[PDB]
Amino acid sequence: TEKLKKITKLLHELVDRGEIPEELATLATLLLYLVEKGLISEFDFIEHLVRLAEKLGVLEELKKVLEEVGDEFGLTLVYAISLLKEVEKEGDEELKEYVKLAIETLKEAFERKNYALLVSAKIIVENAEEILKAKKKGDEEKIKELLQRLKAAKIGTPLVREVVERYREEGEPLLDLLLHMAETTIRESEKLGVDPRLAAEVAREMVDGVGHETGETEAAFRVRRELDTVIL
Amino acid sequence: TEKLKKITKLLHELVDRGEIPEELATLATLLLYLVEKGLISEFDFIEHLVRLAEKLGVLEELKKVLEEVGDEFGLTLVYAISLLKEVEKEGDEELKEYVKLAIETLKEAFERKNYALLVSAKIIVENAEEILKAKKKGDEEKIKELLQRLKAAKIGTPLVREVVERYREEGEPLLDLLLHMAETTIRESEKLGVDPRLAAEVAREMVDGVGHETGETEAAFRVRRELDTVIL
Amino acid sequence: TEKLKKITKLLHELVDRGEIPEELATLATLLLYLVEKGLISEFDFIEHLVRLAEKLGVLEELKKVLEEVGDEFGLTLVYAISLLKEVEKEGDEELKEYVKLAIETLKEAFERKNYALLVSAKIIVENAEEILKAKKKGDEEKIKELLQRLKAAKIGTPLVREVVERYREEGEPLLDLLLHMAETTIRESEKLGVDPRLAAEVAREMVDGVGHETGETEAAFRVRRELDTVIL
Amino acid sequence: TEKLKKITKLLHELVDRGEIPEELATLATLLLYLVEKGLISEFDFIEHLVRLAEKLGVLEELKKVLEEVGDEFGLTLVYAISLLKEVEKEGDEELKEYVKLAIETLKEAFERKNYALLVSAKIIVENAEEILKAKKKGDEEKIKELLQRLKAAKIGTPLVREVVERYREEGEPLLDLLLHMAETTIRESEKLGVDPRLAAEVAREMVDGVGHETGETEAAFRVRRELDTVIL
Ligand SMILES: [Zn+2]
Ligand SMILES: [Zn+2]
Ligand SMILES: [Zn+2]
Ligand SMILES: [Zn+2]
Ligand SMILES: [Zn+2]
Ligand SMILES: [Zn+2]
Ligand SMILES: [Zn+2]
Ligand SMILES: [Zn+2]
Repeated sequence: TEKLKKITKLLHELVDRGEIPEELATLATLLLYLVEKGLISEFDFIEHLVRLAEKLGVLEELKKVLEEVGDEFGLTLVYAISLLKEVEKEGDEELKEYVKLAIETLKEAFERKNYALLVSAKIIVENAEEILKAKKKGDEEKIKELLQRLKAAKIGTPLVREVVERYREEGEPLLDLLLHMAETTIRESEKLGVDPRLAAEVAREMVDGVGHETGETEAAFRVRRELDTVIL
Repeated sequence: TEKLKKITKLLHELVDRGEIPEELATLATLLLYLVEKGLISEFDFIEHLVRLAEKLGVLEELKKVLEEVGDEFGLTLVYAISLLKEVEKEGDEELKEYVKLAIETLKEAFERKNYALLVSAKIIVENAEEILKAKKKGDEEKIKELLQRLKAAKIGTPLVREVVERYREEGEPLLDLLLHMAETTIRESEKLGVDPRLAAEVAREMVDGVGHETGETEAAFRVRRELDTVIL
Repeated sequence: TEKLKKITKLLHELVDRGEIPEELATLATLLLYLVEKGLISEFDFIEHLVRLAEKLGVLEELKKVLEEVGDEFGLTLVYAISLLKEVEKEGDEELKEYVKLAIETLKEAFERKNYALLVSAKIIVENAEEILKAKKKGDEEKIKELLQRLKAAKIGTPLVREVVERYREEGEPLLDLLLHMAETTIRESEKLGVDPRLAAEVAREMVDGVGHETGETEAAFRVRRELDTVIL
Repeated sequence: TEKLKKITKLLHELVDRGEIPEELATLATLLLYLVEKGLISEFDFIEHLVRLAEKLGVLEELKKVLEEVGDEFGLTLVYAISLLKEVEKEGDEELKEYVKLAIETLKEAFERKNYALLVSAKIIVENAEEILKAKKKGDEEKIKELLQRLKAAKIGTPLVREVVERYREEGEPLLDLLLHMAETTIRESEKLGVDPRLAAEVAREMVDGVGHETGETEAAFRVRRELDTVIL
């Protein structure tokens, strides 16, 4: 709960010298008590903080605080909420589904700080953000490529969740499950008309995330090398 | 943090039976959590309490609570804030500087409950209060005498801070440093045209404060006797 | 300080038999006392020596001395200073920034003889020197390629500094950090319009430097192989 | 020799960024070698530094360096040299003798860092400086008083030197020698027409200096009390 304590401290400091109003600091204090009292989760803390920041239009200061404390989960949640609000302003359904899946995966990661679902959600949100940028830019090829990447991410997310879950206790050989997950992702992605290229790089990023989360990167390195040979 | 807990308890009790409004009690609770969570200092607690009391015009009840709990640091801070507000209403610069120095010394004392800077700040604030009383009374001799006392206090405050700091770890003989500080205060005060009288009593009060803070009063007693011989 | 002692000895010998004047040898003696007295750093020694050599126009003899003693840090500093002077004569801003970054990295390396920042500074200075040669030659394609290499070096320099710092005490698996740094360098370099080619070779040289500095080249060898597969 | 090393370091730093010229730093280096080689004394070091500073008109920077390092002997020597130069410009013989005695006592103190002769020299130089200020001010009473103080200092200086020397090894009871020295100073001073007042305060300052140097201030405190009773 050190990140939450630092966030509360920095929000006080900010509210002490002008900047954000007092309501956000009071909410930070109450939620910091409730968490570590064992009555809510960090996801509810961050969600309430982001909702109040959006209500008061002070989200930039909250972003700066989350960068200063050095939190990736909360920052990704902030980006997800802002992107969802912007898409709701736009009103496009496929990005609605994409961001809802990203938020659900973010919540599941927040439950236990599982880095792989964090990687998946990060991929989804950054590709969606690039989609919105290209919407005003007007480069259709790039938006189609980003939709291909997002389809690959949607296909892979249950697969990476399952791979991590099985490796947790079942005891298989990570590299074998990593290779099977990557091949399944490629096959299912090409079953949707998407090249076996950019989906390959999506699977590569997710393999890197699995290696980081599982604490074993040599197997992730080997699967990365085989995928690099495959794209050739 | 027992004083803070008692202050919070008494503020509840007061807000329960009419008297002060609820906002002050809620702030007391939040700050009592933040302190003893290790995120702010007692100075911020008291400063916020006094600011809200001034905003709601209920400062007298806060004064009564601080007397009931038996706190001198908080009470001195309350007097300093009220005197600063009154002087700001008046608009006189020298008392502005005097009260700002008093508040800074009060903060430094609050950092570790250092009794000597508390004595210095108490001297400054009481002489300033007497100055404001004599302003409406109209006795110029007394106001000049109080300005002399305040100049002596300003000269002595860095000296007493340094004496306490050196005695803390360096290991000199308190009485020697006390005598040197008193003589330096007298010399610098008479360099500003002020008698070697009332400045002598200011140095005597500060020597008493140093003796109380350092836990050794026999050396303070001896320096008091030598200063009493000096004023003769 | 053996290199400094040898430099002082060789400068005496040179000044004994004509060649350089006496002022440089006297400065060498004084700075050799000050260093190893613990009052200045080797960077100040070399900087003063180079400044005097430039003032007296005897820089070639200092270069020969630095080659004879077998010092790479001092020689790179000499090249950096000469290149900065030549660019100041030319008056081009981007190479100004490039050489200033190179000099700052050289100072940081000199602080503890960190080989990786030495590699980065060497890359920057040699590409800048090639830029100046092509300026009078007049081959625009080569100058654009060298600017691409310098942009890659600028992007990578904080990354390599951070990788070395983290590996020093944090305890990660070098190869993983090396791969992440290389991929980040490639992505950021292609975000600036630069191919993923020559930037790949820049990252390869920096990976080799990291392997040399960290005392572990097998991981550097593996990352080199993966980057060689990537460029395919 | 830590003070000398710090002085040399700070002089380099100053000469590095403009300010003082290089000759002073080179002299500092050479003298810092000679001292701690065991070939000259700190008095020669400071005297050469002050002479060069006066020659180059950079004495203020040397004063700042000596304050930063925290040296009282060197600073007093600087004041003595500057005051001697100013008096030589004026051309008055009695202050010539006064400052020459002060400089000789300063050298004797520098020989072994004897604090009592430092106090005596400090008294002489500050009273002489006040004499020069009053010369342009034109207050004859003050100049006569300062001459009385200087006569008391001249009378007392051999006495304090002898008292310290005897207490060093002979083994008498300091307080007895302190009282005898003070009484002899008062008697000899009143034999020259000077009140038994300001000479009493001169003897009091010298007694304080003896107490500081000898490492025993309780006897100095007692003699101070008896002298305070005497002036009554
Ligand atoms: Zn606050
Ligand atoms: Zn299998
Ligand atoms: Zn109640
Ligand atoms: Zn003393
Ligand atoms: Zn020779
Ligand atoms: Zn990794
Ligand atoms: Zn230098
Ligand atoms: Zn006797």
